[PDB]
Amino acid sequence: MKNAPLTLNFGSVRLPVSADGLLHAPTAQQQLGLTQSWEAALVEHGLPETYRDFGAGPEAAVSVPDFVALAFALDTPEARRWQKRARELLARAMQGDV
Amino acid sequence: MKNAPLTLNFGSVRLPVSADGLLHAPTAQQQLGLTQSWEAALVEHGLPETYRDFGAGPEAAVSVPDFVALAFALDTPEARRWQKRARELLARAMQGDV
Repeated sequence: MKNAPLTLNFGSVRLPVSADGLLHAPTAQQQLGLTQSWEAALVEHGLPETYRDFGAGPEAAVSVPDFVALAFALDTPEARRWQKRARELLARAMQGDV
Repeated sequence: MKNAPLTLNFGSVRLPVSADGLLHAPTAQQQLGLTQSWEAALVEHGLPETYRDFGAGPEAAVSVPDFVALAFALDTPEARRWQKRARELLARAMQGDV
């Protein structure tokens, strides 16, 4: 699971992805500064239990909308980077995308 | 000031803009659901007093970064649309911009 066969390559960040575009939830947890269990996160935030085969058989999965809704539910340092990124994209889309 | 000579055309929304890319702060207030004075907003949120000629002589101005930092400082309905938009752009930039 360290040589994922599909990745969403966003910055220097490289998240593993299912053929239908769900993210590898472990990796999501690293990028959002969670240390709680994925079962705990799912319960706390009203997220669906989903799994996808990321090349290592089924593992927990999170949709991109939901990864985002979490980044803005958390207050970790890491989730704040994600949030700041969301704000910068809004700024750039308003300057003409440039 | 209803036929602004430069507009940032974002959605159906059309904000007036200075030659150096500042937004018309009145219009910013409408779009962010403020009814307080622009002097009050400037004080409350730690914004600079700026003015630009938007075709009607100098009027208060707000930078795009600052319009954004406010949309995420407010909790109005309108500022929430702006925020939701910031989240959608993050989602799309992660799906490849598509």
